[PDB]
Amino acid sequence: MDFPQQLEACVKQANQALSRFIAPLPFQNTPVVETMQYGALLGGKRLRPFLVYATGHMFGVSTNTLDAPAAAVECIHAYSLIHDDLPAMDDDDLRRGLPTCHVKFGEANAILAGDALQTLAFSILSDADMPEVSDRDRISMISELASASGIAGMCGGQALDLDAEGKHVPLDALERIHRHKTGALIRAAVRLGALSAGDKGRRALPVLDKYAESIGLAFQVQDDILDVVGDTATLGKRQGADQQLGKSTYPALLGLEQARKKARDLIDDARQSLKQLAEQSLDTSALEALADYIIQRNK
Ligand SMILES: O=P(O)(O)C(O)(Cc1cccnc1)P(=O)(O)O
Ligand SMILES: C=C(C)CCOP(=O)(O)OP(=O)(O)O
Ligand SMILES: [Mg+2]
Ligand SMILES: [Mg+2]
Ligand SMILES: [Mg+2]
Repeated sequence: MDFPQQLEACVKQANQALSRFIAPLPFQNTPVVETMQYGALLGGKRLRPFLVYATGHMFGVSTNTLDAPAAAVECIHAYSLIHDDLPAMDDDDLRRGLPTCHVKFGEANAILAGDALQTLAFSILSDADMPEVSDRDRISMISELASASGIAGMCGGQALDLDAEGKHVPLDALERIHRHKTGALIRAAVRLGALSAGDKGRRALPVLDKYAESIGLAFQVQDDILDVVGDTATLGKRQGADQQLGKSTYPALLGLEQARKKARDLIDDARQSLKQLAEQSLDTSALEALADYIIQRNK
């Protein structure tokens, strides 16, 4: 019922999960591991873990087993931001209210920490305790995180994003960028939550996919909107960063009003998909509240 309290509960759960998977690693208290801990744990809304937990919870899977996919997806997410902020990429000096990884620890440490966080995601999925999760479903989790994170998803989208700098690409190309760079990982969170539930989760996938696809695109449209109108102290990252690099964005192409409308229509579409699940007596309340927050949030 109370969404801010659920978000904070999720932040604590996910941070604990991440910390536990990071703690047995060697080279604690050296720069690369400290970079990983800074970039993964210090700040962030943990909405992808939120998606993993909320989805798995719908099928009655234990929060403790969901710690694994929640932490894995957040490792990929964390890695993606570390590399995204690099000078050769978006060259941003602030994130989550603090110096970016490459500023505080140097570029080499940032590259390697992001590299290692990606690897850790796959160590988590292959090694972590998930008692109710069949090997078949664990393999599917790994396969999904891989396809969603790599050239067919997030990385591919990062390449499209970089290519579209200064090119003011049309809506169809814009959507392709956003769905890959941001949509794909968000859909992986939902899929990993569902796969944790086995066959019952798999049966929901056609519908959860449509939900995930809509909130995932909406997530990036809101990110672009926030880049224009948000305050740096609230965002935790610099307002007007996109405009400075000439990024193809929703607000740059369509203006702020039409971008907002696109985000709102995507969320209404996400809500519609969830109605199909609520019909089968699955509790969609956390997923609908998350869907609304994705476009109501100011950070
Ligand atoms: O947090 P950022 O840098 O505004 C962003 O959302 C970061 C990001 C990195 C990787 C994939 N998706 C988004 P971006 O696309 O560079 O606008
Ligand atoms: C994929 C995108 C839009 C990058 C930022 O995601 P978030 O806005 O979830 O960033 P944090 O909460 O993790 O800082
Ligand atoms: Mg970027
Ligand atoms: Mg960026
Ligand atoms: Mg952005």
